[PDB]
Amino acid sequence: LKQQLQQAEEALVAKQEVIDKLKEEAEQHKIVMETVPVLKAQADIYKADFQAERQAREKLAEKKELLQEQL
Amino acid sequence: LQQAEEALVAKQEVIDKLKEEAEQHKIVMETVPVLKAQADIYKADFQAERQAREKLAEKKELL
Repeated sequence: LKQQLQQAEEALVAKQEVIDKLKEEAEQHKIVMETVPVLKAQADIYKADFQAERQAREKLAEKKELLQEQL
Repeated sequence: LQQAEEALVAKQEVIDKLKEEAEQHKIVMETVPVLKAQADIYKADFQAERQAREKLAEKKELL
């Protein structure tokens, strides 16, 4: 008469291993979707730093290509 | 068997919660690597210009 509280007890602890499998394996999935907002801010400032360098060479290509016209 | 058969029906819920809620968290993570390749190319495009904007500020002394 003990083939159920002996059957379920091994399955009730075999499930605590999957609510544990997915428990911590979910705090993993968190730390990642938390690098997306920052990973965008990085792309943004670099895109921005870059455009400042794009235009900071198109203003130093006018006052330089010119001096090779008057020498 | 009545506090257990109430957990192989109860803990089959939280494993379905953390089942779906996890397929969700998988879609974002898909993009993360592309989001890195963007940061990388911009960091690099910027570094290209950062340096080119310098080698071109090298010929301001001569002219």
